Amino acid sequence: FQRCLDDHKYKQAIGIALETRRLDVFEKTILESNDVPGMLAYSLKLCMSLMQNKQFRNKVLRVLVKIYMNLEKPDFINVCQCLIFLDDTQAVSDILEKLVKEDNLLMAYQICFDLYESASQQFLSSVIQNLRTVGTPLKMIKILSGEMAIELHLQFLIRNNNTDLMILKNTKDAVRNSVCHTATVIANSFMHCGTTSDQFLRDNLEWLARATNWAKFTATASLGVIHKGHEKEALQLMATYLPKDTSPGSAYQEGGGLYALGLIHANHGGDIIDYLLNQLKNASNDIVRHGGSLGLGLAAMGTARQDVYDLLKTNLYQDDAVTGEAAGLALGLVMLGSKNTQAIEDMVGYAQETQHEKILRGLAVGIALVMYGRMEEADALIESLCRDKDPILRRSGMYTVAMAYCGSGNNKAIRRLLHVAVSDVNDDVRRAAVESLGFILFRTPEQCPSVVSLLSESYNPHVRYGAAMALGVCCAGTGNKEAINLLEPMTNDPVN
Amino acid sequence: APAVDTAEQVYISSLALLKMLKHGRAGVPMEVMGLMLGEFVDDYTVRVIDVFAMPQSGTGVSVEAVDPVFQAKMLDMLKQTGRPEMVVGWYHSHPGFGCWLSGVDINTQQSFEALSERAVAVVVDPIQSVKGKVVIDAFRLINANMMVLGHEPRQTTSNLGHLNKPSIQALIHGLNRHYYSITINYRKNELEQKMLLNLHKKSWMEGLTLQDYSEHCKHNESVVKEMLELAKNYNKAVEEEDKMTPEQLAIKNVGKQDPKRHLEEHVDVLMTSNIVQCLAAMLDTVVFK
Amino acid sequence: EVPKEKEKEKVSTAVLSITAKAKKKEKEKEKKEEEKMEVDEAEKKEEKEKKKEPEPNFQLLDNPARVMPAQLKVLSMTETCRYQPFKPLSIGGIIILKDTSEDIEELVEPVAAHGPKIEEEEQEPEPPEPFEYIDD
Amino acid sequence: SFLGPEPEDLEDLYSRYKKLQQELEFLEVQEEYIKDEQKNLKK
Amino acid sequence: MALDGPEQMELEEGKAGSGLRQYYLSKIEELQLIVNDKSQNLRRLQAQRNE
Repeated sequence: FQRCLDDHKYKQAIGIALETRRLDVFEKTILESNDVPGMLAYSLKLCMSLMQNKQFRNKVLRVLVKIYMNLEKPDFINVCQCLIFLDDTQAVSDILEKLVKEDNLLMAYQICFDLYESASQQFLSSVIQNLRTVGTPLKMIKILSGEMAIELHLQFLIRNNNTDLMILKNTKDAVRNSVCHTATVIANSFMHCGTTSDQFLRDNLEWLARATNWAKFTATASLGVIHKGHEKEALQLMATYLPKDTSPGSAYQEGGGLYALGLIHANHGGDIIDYLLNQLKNASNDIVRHGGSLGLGLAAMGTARQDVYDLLKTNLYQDDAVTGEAAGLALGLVMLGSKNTQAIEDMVGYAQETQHEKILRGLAVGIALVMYGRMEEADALIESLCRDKDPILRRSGMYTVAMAYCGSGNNKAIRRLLHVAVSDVNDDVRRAAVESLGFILFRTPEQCPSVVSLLSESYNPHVRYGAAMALGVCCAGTGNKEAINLLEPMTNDPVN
Repeated sequence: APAVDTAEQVYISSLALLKMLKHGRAGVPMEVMGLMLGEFVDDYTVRVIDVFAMPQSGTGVSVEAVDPVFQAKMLDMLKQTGRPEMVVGWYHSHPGFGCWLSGVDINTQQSFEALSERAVAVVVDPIQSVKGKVVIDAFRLINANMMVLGHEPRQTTSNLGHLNKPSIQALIHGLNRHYYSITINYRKNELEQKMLLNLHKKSWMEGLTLQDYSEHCKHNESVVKEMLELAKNYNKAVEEEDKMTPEQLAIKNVGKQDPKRHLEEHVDVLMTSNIVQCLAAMLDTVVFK
Repeated sequence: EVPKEKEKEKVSTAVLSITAKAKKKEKEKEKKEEEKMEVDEAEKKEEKEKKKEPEPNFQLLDNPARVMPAQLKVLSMTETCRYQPFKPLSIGGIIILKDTSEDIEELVEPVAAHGPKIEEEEQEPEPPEPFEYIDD
Repeated sequence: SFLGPEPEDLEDLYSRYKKLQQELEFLEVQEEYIKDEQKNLKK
Repeated sequence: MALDGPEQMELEEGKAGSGLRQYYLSKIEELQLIVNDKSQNLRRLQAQRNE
């Protein structure tokens, strides 16, 4: 180690440290302000990709922010990488304190914005409070809330009108009224996210009315995507579908509207949390409240507070079905981010206990959602859900491991899933193994098509479904040529 | 045409499904029916716990086939068991036809629909079946117009759906008019699964058992004698078989009725048979004394 | 592209071809001393545009990147350069000092909002827009 | 071997291969299970 | 690489420490052989199942 130091090779130094799995050797003396920018960031990345050892990765990240901060120039891209995994309040907090003295407010604003997007949502709510106590100047703190971030993007999307209207026109002109009209409304809405398209709404009012059942609820809900984060004309036009203004129409339309209201506010939801929370408590019934609770959860997403969860917990105990599915989903959305002991215990038993099918679906996905980056606790949950009488619970268990593990691969999680699927000809498990891969293998994004090439051959339509879903998630941001070709035969196969 | 309906997902229990197979095989070819007992849970799920039959008649799958006498009689007794169950619907079998309902059968489905609109007719096929996955379909049964308009997929939501063809275009058309295949899920678990697994505890005696030595000799003789006959073709087989085209090979080197397949098959029975008999005789000797 | 707009172009195309071909074919001139040929056939077709590529870009995989070393500048709140994710080397280029925004935080460059110190140098103005608050 | 650029080239090979090794651990786990899946195909 | 030969001592520049890299590669090289055997084996089972 002394001998590499003499040569001054930053690269050799880190490599010997990397193999030894020792902190002392790693701790810098070849980057104590010896060419400050660039070099730290490669090393963090390497510790993630190369290792599957949680202990080495966490120690190296923590110490590194604190020494780097001290150097002539801190560089933030590296500090964000340490922070998202650990979730430490300190890392961001120390970096901003130096920045206050030099009076370089902009430098700080830049970090806050990035943090919103990348880091775990619950961690983001806590820091806002924390900065006031630490004593950093409000302007940075505003950006860190993220209320500013969404709006700055919104400003661009709305004004430029980035999504073309033309694409939506072909879909509306071409397609008939059947199941097909319901479909169209969701299609245009999803493409034209973050910019207003009232033109579609008013014109094809008729189509919304024609639909019956849950499908009618779904059409009205799509309005909520189009009008995402706005509060100008967007709100006005949406108001009328909700009971808020004229023509609320049928019951399904009222609920798709309250849901669309929540979806627009989503995870900036604070003002909306009081309004929604109250409606759901008093009535604890109806289509209209089912859409509200759905909306309440999305708005609340991440701060992991006990209050909202507890009020929702009762609605499950009361066991009214319609609302039940929305409250079930919602537990998972608020706690999202990091482990919370009460959510894991009440949802496992309650989901297992009920034979109310939609309560069973809501509650089932919700157990997976609460985990993220807490690997080991999930190993327990998944086996128990798989053994049960309910088919749904088997698929939810996969989700549980996928999330807890997403952070770094391991051998453990893939191995667990894999044995169940081969052993038996059971469909529900067989899809589960293959599905689960994409989330965990995320670190080297090539790998998911490697495992899935053998699995896509399977004649079970289940496996074939599960192979496609997995490829989708892993490759999403950084693509692969191999992933594209695997999807083609699934499209071809005639099963639905 | 507009109406606000939901589809019924039929959750069939393991106990219930097996009884439906039992009844349907028995009825052959004459079509037979019965009522389904269950519970209505959630906002669409009708679950079939158990099934009983209404009488076997050549007037089967009819309103007539339905017996008021059976229904009352069972229900008083069921009160005592500590399960008086709801009539979730009715099952029938067609072993003269597929999943296409008969003309009487559509009226009969309707009468059940009046009593409880969460009523379905499940078609059970055991010799008009093309699949060993258990050819069963579910219908609520709604009018023709609903298909034509395209209303019928708006009502079904909360369905996946599926389409199979036991018997041609005529069946497909009948299916589309009805309500097509609405999803069947199964309520099953490992305890029920273990019951079905079984064969014989008698395996206990049998693993140890071996036969008279004269018999061991009969087997060995019969196989060696057999092997002589095929051997003469085998010579040709190894000398030639440049052909890889199955039809030409068959005529040329007696490729069909192949000496390789059969001679291998023969060495393998003889070896395994001798091993288990021999192995058991020796094991028993040491242990009993 | 909108169905109605293109429907106009097709219709126009078809009327000229059919009308001209109708007179041209029927006329008799070959036998005549005028000789412009008894038959003359008249076909006109349209073309549609294809995907545009102004000045080369480098395409690898499905493309989570796509660069060229020769630079142009583009404005903020006007990303019409519709980035692929994981290109840090193209956003801000390799760090700006040609602009008001001078990096004092080096090569941090997210593909989302980068606004470093605007007080180091001034090479151009910076209107504030209250528009994001309005939306809010 | 030296202090020279020879250990720089070796380093880059080393680095990339190490990342690969992890990839390969996963392929071993599948190889073991495929044996049981083949046995299962028969059923 | 090199057969033999010390290049500017163990102590002076610290040739041995950088030098250790070449030997760590002997391990990855040793692994490269099994990977090949492993590839064929996996394929034979896969081809077998696939048919």
